[PDB]
Amino acid sequence: SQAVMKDMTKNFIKAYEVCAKEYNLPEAAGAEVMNFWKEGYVLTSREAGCAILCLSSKLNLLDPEGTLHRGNTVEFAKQHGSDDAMAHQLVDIVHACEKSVPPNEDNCLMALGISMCFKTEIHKLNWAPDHELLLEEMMAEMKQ
Repeated sequence: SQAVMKDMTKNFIKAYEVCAKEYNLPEAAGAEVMNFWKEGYVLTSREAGCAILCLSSKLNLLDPEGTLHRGNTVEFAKQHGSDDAMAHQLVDIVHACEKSVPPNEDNCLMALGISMCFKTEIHKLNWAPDHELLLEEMMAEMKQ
């Protein structure tokens, strides 16, 4: 199971509208979160980070320490047909992602940084379903 990684992102934004109302984010935040699906052009904004941050606290599918809980990761993924081993490895690359994303003072900014690099890590392992997307991220690095 690989396509499940994308469906799991859609499942996480299923409560997006509820969360936008909670954190009182502008409508622009919705567009900024979806702008990350654009290819090579990926913006960063505090509002996009706060949307991700609020969803994780809305459901608390994390350890109370604010670290990704392994059980919640495999369970939330299995709702869309994951393999547990694949979903468990996603928690391991979140630790690797800390090298690429040092902490940020604002929790929204840290949330967004880790969220982008979470894809970059699975892309560099070549394990992601979108081979042309991971290939482009590595080619764009060579283009500059």
